[PDB]
Amino acid sequence: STIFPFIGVPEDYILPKTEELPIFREVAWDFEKDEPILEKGDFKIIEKKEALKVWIYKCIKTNRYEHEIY
Amino acid sequence: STVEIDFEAQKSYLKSKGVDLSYMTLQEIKEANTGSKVFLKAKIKVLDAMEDIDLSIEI
Repeated sequence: STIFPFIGVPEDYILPKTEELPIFREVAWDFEKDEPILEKGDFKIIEKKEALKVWIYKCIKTNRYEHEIY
Repeated sequence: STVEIDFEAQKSYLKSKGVDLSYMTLQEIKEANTGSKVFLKAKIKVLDAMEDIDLSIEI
């Protein structure tokens, strides 16, 4: 809370972290039946590209101003 | 699109009237007198409005 990094950062000072997004994860969804998927009696979680596919499908399938919640 | 003289119809009409078609040539078949009757043909293709969308998404 003491340093003034706007002109330059002190040489001893270490940056706390680099800012990155966590691993994208989403509940798995099947497209031919339009349901969430149950695995061993529980919801199955996928990650990264498949989760992005699920999100993209849901985003394309909805209308813009139709729903009050969005 | 195309519009043309109907050759087969003229040939059939001339055959029915009884004219000998073997001796005459194709130009003479096209330009033969038919007696108040005209035969034509045409080709068109009719457009339709868009009502479905098929998206192929890559990754």
